[PDB]
Amino acid sequence: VSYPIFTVRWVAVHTLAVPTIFFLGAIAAMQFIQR
Amino acid sequence: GWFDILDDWLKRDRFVFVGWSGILLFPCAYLALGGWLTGTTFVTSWYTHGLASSYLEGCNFLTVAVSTPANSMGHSLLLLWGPEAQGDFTRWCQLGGLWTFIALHGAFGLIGFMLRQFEIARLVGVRPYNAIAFSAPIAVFVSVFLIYPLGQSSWFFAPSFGVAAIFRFLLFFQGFHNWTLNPFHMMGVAGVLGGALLCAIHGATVENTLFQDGEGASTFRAFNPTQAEETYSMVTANRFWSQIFGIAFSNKRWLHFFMLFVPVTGLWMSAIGVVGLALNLRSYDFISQEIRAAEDPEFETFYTKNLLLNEGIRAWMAPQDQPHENFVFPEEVLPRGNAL
Amino acid sequence: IAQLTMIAMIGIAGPMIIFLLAVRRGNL
Amino acid sequence: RIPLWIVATVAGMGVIVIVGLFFYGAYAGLGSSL
Amino acid sequence: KLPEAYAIFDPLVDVLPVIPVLFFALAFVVQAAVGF
Amino acid sequence: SANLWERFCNWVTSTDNRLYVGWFGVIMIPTLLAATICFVIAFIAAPPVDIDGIREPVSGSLLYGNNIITGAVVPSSNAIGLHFYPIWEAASLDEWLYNGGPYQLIIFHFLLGASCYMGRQWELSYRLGMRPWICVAYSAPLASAFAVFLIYPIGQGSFSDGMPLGISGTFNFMIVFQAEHNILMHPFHQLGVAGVFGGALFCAMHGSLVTSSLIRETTETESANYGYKFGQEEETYNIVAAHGYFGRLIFQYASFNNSRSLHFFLAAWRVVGVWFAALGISTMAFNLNGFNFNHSVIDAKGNVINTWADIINRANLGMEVMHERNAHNFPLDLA
Amino acid sequence: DQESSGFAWWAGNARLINLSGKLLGAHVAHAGLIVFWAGAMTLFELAHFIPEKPMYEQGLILIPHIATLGWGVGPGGEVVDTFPFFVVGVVHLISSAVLGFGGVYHAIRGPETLEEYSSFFGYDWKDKNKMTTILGFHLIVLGIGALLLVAKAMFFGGLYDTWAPGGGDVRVITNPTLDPRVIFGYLLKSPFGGEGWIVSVNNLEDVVGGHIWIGLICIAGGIWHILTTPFGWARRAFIWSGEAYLSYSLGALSMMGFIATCFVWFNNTVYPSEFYGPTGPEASQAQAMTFLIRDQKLGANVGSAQGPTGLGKYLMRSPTGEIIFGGETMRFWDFRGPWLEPLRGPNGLDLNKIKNDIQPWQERRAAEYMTHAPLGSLNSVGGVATEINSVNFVSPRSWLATSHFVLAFFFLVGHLWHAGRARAAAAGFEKGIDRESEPVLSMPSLD
Amino acid sequence: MTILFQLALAALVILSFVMVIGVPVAYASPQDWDRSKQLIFLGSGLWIALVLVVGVLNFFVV
Amino acid sequence: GTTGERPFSDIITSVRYWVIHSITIPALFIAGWLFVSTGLAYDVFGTPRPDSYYAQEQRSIPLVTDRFEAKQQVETFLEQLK
Ligand SMILES: CCCCCCCCCCCCCCCCCC(=O)OC[C@H](CO[C@@H]1O[C@H](CO[C@H]2O[C@H](CO)[C@H](O)[C@H](O)[C@H]2O)[C@H](O)[C@H](O)[C@H]1O)OC(=O)CCCCCCCCCCCCCCCCC
Ligand code: CLA
Ligand code: CLA
Ligand code: CLA
Ligand code: CLA
Ligand code: CLA
Ligand SMILES: C=Cc1c(C)c2cc3nc(c4c5[nH]c(cc6nc(cc1[nH]2)C(C)=C6CC)c(C)c5C(=O)[C@@H]4C(=O)OC)[C@@H](CCC(=O)OC/C=C(\C)CCC[C@@H](C)CCC[C@@H](C)CCCC(C)C)[C@H]3C
Ligand SMILES: CCCCCCCCCCCCCCCC(=O)O[C@H](COC(=O)CCCCCCCCCCCC)CO[C@@H]1O[C@@H](CO)[C@H](O)[C@H](O)[C@@H]1O
Ligand SMILES: CC1=C(/C=C/C(C)=C\C=C/C(C)=C/C=C/C=C(C)/C=C/C=C(C)/C=C/C2=C(C)CCCC2(C)C)C(C)(C)CCC1
Ligand SMILES: CC1=C(/C=C/C(C)=C\C=C/C(C)=C/C=C/C=C(C)/C=C\C=C(C)\C=C\C2=C(C)CCCC2(C)C)C(C)(C)CCC1
Ligand SMILES: CC1=C(\C=C/C(C)=C\C=C/C(C)=C/C=C/C=C(C)/C=C/C=C(C)/C=C/C2=C(C)CCCC2(C)C)C(C)(C)CCC1
Ligand SMILES: [Fe+2]
Repeated sequence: VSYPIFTVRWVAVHTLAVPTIFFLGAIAAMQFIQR
Repeated sequence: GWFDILDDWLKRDRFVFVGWSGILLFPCAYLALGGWLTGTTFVTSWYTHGLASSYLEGCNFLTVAVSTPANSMGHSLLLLWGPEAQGDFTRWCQLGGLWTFIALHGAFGLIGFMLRQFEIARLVGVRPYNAIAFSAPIAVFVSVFLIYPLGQSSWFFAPSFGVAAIFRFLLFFQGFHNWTLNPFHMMGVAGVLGGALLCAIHGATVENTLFQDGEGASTFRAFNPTQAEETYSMVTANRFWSQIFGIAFSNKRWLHFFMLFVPVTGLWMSAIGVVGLALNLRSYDFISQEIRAAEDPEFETFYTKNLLLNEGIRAWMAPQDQPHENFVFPEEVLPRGNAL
Repeated sequence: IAQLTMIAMIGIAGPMIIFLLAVRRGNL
Repeated sequence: RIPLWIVATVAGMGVIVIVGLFFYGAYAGLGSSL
Repeated sequence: KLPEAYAIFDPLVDVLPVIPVLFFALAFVVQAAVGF
Repeated sequence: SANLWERFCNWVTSTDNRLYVGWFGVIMIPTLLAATICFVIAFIAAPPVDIDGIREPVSGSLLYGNNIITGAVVPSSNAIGLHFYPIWEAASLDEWLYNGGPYQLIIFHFLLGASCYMGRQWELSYRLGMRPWICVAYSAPLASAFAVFLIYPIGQGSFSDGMPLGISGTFNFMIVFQAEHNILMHPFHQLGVAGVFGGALFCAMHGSLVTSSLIRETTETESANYGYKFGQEEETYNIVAAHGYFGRLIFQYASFNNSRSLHFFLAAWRVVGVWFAALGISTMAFNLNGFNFNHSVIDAKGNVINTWADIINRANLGMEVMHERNAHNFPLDLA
Repeated sequence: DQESSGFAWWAGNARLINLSGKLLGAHVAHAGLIVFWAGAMTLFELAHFIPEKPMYEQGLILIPHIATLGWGVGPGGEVVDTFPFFVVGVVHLISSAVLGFGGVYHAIRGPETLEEYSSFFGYDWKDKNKMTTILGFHLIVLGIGALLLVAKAMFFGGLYDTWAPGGGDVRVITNPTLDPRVIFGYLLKSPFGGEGWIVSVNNLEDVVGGHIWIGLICIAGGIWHILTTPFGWARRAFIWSGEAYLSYSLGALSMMGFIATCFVWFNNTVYPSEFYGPTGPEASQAQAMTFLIRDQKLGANVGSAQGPTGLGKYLMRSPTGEIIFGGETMRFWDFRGPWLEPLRGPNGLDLNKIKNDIQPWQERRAAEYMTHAPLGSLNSVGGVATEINSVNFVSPRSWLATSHFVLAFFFLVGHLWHAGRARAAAAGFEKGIDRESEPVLSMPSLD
Repeated sequence: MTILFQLALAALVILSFVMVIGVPVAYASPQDWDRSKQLIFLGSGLWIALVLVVGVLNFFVV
Repeated sequence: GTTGERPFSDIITSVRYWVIHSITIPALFIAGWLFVSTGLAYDVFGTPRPDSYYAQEQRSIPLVTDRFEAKQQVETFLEQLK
């Protein structure tokens, strides 16, 4: 059929997937903060 | 209607259940996961322990922890908008705060989640019992993250929300509360430990007394999701241990129940025990010995021999663990054996 | 210094055989 | 449409590459001891 | 430090050992493509 | 009869003797019978023991001043360490007594017959004709008991440092360890506390659900537990109405419909973590202690920023220092 | 063999136990990673090896073995030829291709069934003789080099001998051991502290000397089984099934690996310490040695110094041998190494010697071993449990002895699960328990 | 020789990286078991030969 | 049980998933990175940067003394503090 892109299920799976990569990028970034 | 519309909706299936409960479970529980996470990644914990608590500071997985409020606050909920912080998300992030946050928001996540165990349970025509068993942690988390601290001096001495920072929580007890030697805690390990076996055994004991009811090398598929058919001969059971251990778990209602008990119970015995530690009521004591420890300088039990380890754990860590006391121990005062 | 780029190729050498096998056929 | 395995391995390597970065990062990373 | 004339390859010599492992890895990639 | 042993042969393997006693049986059965007997007494009434390398006798008998918790039968002394100190090598019975020879007996014995129980743990799964990946579950256990009584000793060279048989003794063996191995910071023990905690959580989970979807057969006056007879043909629980619940309670697919798989998950989790753990001790047995991040986090000038592990380590020194005061006659606790 | 008519994916390799193995090639397949691994790590090792830095100080697990065989070492444990090491890994590595190049084939394009191509000895497990004869080959096979070593030991260069006169030094084993009492006697030797049945081995004369005895003893077995069929109490006793064969066989490793882990932690002979670290006991004995000197050299009498406990600091007394270093160190009065034996005596450590014949070359080797001790964290920060990050070093012995135990352990777990499932075919209840014909639901109730 | 060698050895590697991906796809796709058979013998002797080449080559630059 | 919410394999294997995302995923990976690089994350959460944990000379710890006039403390520390 045609199941929406804005699913209950989705709101959740997102609140996580957005930060995670936001964080993972933040961290991969720190990996070099010498001095 | 008007209510039932809210009900009707939020109540039916849609994969990730969201219920009357969810309203407090999901929000509190979320923030909570976040609350701990943000700290480990970005928030520092220096202004409370002079200790680094974030990847950003250089800490690792086992290092990162979301501090705990300086002994200057005590038990003040330390509010973001409260007199102490005054909605200054950087200072409020600095005076620790996230703690009371993570802990309080969290404290609900549990309340909330257990409810959910009820909600989904009363809706599916089952016995809530699962929801009950779940007290097991609430009691722990309550006593160990709120009660104990609330009983001591400050939110400070409360758990740490760390990996190692939490290991400190151990030793520190062993060293000061000498918890290790506290009956209540004992049943606490008597249940967890005792239960784990119970788990690992029923799990395997079952697997082996499995009726070959499939064809070949995959007894994992041969099982019927559809209907009633004892998959593990309960008979090949008892007549097994009855002869190998002397005893037979004859019945499955009790077996699959006694497993509910074991843990949950011990946990409580733990939560009680720690409640003790709240008001420094601890099992360090053991007079009968110590009284005779005075004289007979030559009589020695492990108890004492152990108790001594503790006495070292104090003298050395207190100064750096409890910074707000500005302890000072000259080279001499420190207890040590001949050698190191 | 370079070490990294040259490791890259070898690492993706294996899934590439799976790919070159997907397209052609066999194995099954 | 896109084959399922092909998304797993490339998704995986990332975890194995990103995670790998993290281990290097502990040697020169601020948290090293130098 | 390998013989002077090999200077060029410290980079690979560096990786060669990872391979062994790599095999248990691939073993999965295939098993996945072959839907188990 | 052609030979009278013929009957001995079927008896040992009597698939119907109240208590099965296999071929392992014939060794287990007494190895523990002697092991236990020495024990029960050593506790009730046994002299002190010089344990540590010196002549500081540590008392561990109820009749010598022990509460049930302080109780413990002590190890062999750093004097013997690994040499075999059996009851005959000692001159006067009292020598064996003092130099702590019961230990070896008790330890060596159970620590042995234990394994045979592990064998006879499976020997019944053969005479009974049941899949036998059961005896293995038992390993993790026996591994540890073996680890804390046989590896670590061979590791540090003396039975001296092998979890002393007694309540407060363990606590000791422990606190010390942390100090010399930072075990708590060890990746293995983790995976250990991992499962144990898990199993203890799963043990309450799987036990929870079953009783939660138990089924019908009772009044309110009657004991709901009564609704079942040994040798039922169909299970008492309504699995569908269980997964149908638990599955739902967060995710639906992170749940088990495959009873065979689930009961299995219960097996392996506890049993696998416990192994790592059993290996953890056995790992640090030869000094590959837990992690260590002391002074690993520093600022510009080099002024050192304490890691939350530096406290771990602080409380660790407090331990290092005291343990075994008098013997340690040198700077480095190289054992 | 596809899915159905096979096992699940995780039990993949089981469908290869069906018919006649499509590939020996699997076994050969990896029989390569194993040889290739030497090719990589060996290259990798030398790839990081400096000649001055103590071999054990530079995570050298692989390289130290070449040295122990007499290659690239000579006087002291010093490395003169960076070449020989390089050689061996280069070879193996390359050598692996052929091993893999073939296993890789045998598994996909050759006879998916060598049961039929059979002929050449061939395939089928129950076939009681094809198996007696096969192992038979691999028996001449091993003993083959038992001599290979004896050669390196007696005809190509020799081995490294720390005991060897002068001092550690590449030496040629001239006169191996005859007497069977000795070479065999070890097995009958104590298992416990004081005498490990395998481990206890002072010199090479008994090693290479013993190996000889094993080459022939082992060859005599391949020659043997290859020619005959196993007796009837044998058949009667042991289950025969491809699996069951792995089952046994596998638990020879388990045991053996422990025998290694228990060996690499204890011997200074076959593991010189100039290539591996100083052995655990050696350490806490080395400390002793260093401080016995520090004070004696500072002006203390040592021998007659009453220690804190009541025993004596520098010198103490053991029950059987009268004299040894005292501390907590006692546990290791069984330790023997060339760096401490000169200062030995009839009754034990000699006061007269230790007092004046204790030379300098010892205080410095003694101090290296006091420091470099088998103590470190996974972190790899060598030292006490609670040391600052700085000097890091983890003894080859740590890794070696540790690993093998966890593996050898795990294997023992294997010997079980493969015996547990195999002893099961023996009656057929391995698939499960038949719902209408179970031994128990039809048996005299225990009571 | 010192110059020739480095191209000689680096050849052997681009040939093996090749030789590798090769045979795998080969035994896999039997459609050209008949033609690729030779793409497999191509590197082979040239590979073995290329190794024996690095042969007398290495005992010449160091 | 009867389940009917928009399937997963669908989209993880979907052509659109990879096209909307390919570009946006690293947008977060990058976003986080920048958050660290600018060095704002620090000022964001007070978290000091290695360059400034202890003042230059002093050896003591900038510890919050009184829960009510704490805001001041922090400052007066962050103050004299570089
Ligand atoms: C007498 C009857 C006893 C009854 C016991 C029955 C119990 C059932 C058995 C199960 C476990 C107990 C068995 C003990 C075996 C362990 C070995 C041991 O303890 O004996 C100790 C000895 C140590 O040898 C050392 O030998 C040293 C000699 O070396 C020194 O001197 C040498 C020259 O003489 C060299 O110079 C060298 O450099 C120098 O260091 C010293 O003498 C030491 O005192 C001495 O300890 O080890 C060895 O040689 C023996 C090696 C055997 C292989 C064992 C492998 C590892 C053990 C794993 C256990 C498996 C069980 C697991 C079950 C749970 C799940 C798996
Ligand atoms: C670890 C070593 C190892 C080895 C030697 C094998 C070997 C085998 N497995 Mg197997 N397996 C393993 C690990 C291993 N497995 C693991 C860890 C798992 C868990 C996922 C499995 C799960 C599994 C399943 C479910 C099945 C097998 C099967 C098989 C057999 C069929 C092989 C085949 O069809 O390949 C096909 C090869 C391809 C599709 C392409 C792979 C290309 C490889 C062969 C070349 C790589 C070489 C290298 C990269 C470069 C060298 C090139 C050279 C010319 C220089 C074969 C005996 C099958 C069986 O039942 O056999 C009867 C089977 O159904 N395995
Ligand atoms: C016989 C097994 C064995 C043993 C005892 C060692 C031992 C060692 N290796 Mg090593 N290695 C091995 C196999 C082994 N390796 C193989 C097969 C490879 C090819 C992939 C390598 C590739 C390699 C490299 C590149 C390096 C080493 C290095 C080292 C040294 C330091 C490593 C360390 O401290 O990290 C400790 C590592 C861990 C604690 C890993 C954690 C284990 C987790 C993943 C779970 C493991 C569970 C399981 C039971 C154990 C698996 C066994 C192992 C083969 C993986 C140490 C002497 C370092 C060195 O000394 O340089 C000269 C180094 O740079 N190794
Ligand atoms: C490691 C143990 C091992 C064992 C027991 C076997 C056993 C076997 N292999 Mg084999 N193989 C191995 C390793 C092994 N291989 C390795 C490491 C490779 C990598 C290439 C191969 C590559 C290979 C190929 C391509 C073939 C076999 C084949 C065979 C079977 C033929 C038996 C025969 O009569 O050969 C007897 C061989 C000798 C006595 C060696 C003679 C050496 C000289 C005199 C001439 C050999 C040619 C030359 C030296 C180089 C070989 C070129 C190559 C095309 C053969 C036999 C079952 C054949 C097969 O299909 O079996 C069904 C086959 O076509 N193998
Ligand atoms: C390499 C692997 C290998 C494998 C799997 C086998 C397997 C086998 N061999 Mg064998 N063998 C091998 C290598 C191998 N062998 C080698 C390298 C040789 C060189 C000679 C031999 C020489 C050999 C001979 C001469 C014989 C065998 C036999 C056998 C079969 C019976 C063995 C048996 O079950 O022992 C079980 C034995 C026991 C459990 C002994 C228990 C009794 C104890 C108490 C002995 C008493 C100890 C005594 C006091 C001395 C010390 C005791 C203690 C203190 C240490 C079996 C198939 C027999 C067979 O039937 O055909 C060959 C046989 O006669 N083998
Ligand atoms: C895949 C992981 C792995 C890795 C990287 C290693 C690596 C190593 N093992 Mg080893 N091992 C492993 C798994 C591994 N092992 C397992 C699962 C077992 C069974 C428990 C063993 C049992 C074992 C023993 C008994 C010994 C080793 C030894 C070694 C070292 C020398 C290799 C060797 O012996 O070359 C070729 C063989 C030799 C140099 C000596 C042969 C010993 C004689 C022939 C008895 C039989 C050999 C043994 C049983 C075969 C295993 C060889 C190994 C390559 C797997 C090397 C560091 C040796 C060591 O301690 O360092 C020198 C050693 O004595 N291993
Ligand atoms: C070893 C520690 C331990 C962990 C971490 C753990 C974790 C969990 N247990 C659960 C369940 C259970 N545990 C149970 C009994 C037990 N559980 C035990 C021990 C643990 N249980 C022991 C003590 C008993 C043995 C029986 C019962 C049977 C259940 C449930 O059935 C339930 C389940 O079905 O699991 C599948 C899950 C419920 C998820 C949830 O409520 O989220 C929703 C709401 C949450 C969790 C938000 C809470 C936010 C609060 C806690 C903030 C805390 C933030 C910090 C603590 C994070 C710091 C992280 C560190 C690194 C410092 C899961 C969270
Ligand atoms: C095999 C898997 C099977 C199952 C078991 C697997 C067990 C794996 C354990 C690994 C856990 C720790 C990882 C190593 C730590 C490391 O090293 O990475 C650090 C942060 O880690 C991390 O951020 C740990 C990430 C874990 C967060 C999980 C939160 C749960 C929510 C996820 C929701 C997803 C939808 C980053 O480095 C740290 O910080 C750096 C500064 O940038 C320093 O330089 C140091 O490197 C310091 O270590
Ligand atoms: C260069 C060279 C070479 C080559 C080789 C090879 C052959 C390699 C390899 C390779 C490989 C081949 C590697 C690997 C592998 C694999 C992979 C790459 C995989 C994967 C991945 C991933 C990430 C995954 C993931 C996952 C998940 C998600 C979960 C589970 C499943 C899976 C696994 C899928 C050598 C060394 C010979 C030497 C000479 C030259
Ligand atoms: C705090 C805060 C908040 C929120 C928050 C948040 C948003 C958080 C977050 C977040 C998150 C949510 C985080 C996290 C997560 C995740 C992640 C990022 C992860 C991780 C990691 C890692 C590293 C991992 C790894 C791994 C895994 C995953 C598993 C397996 C193994 C491995 C290794 C692969 C609030 C609003 C309340 C308030 C304000 C502030
Ligand atoms: C796992 C498996 C597989 C495969 C494979 C195998 C198993 C094996 C093997 C093997 C192999 C895969 C092998 C091999 C090889 C080869 C090699 C490894 C090579 C080479 C060479 C090299 C590496 C070299 C290099 C060089 C030279 C040439 C000289 C100078 C130096 C240099 C470095 C330049 C699969 C996944 C399919 C499945 C089944 C089983
Ligand atoms: Fe159950």
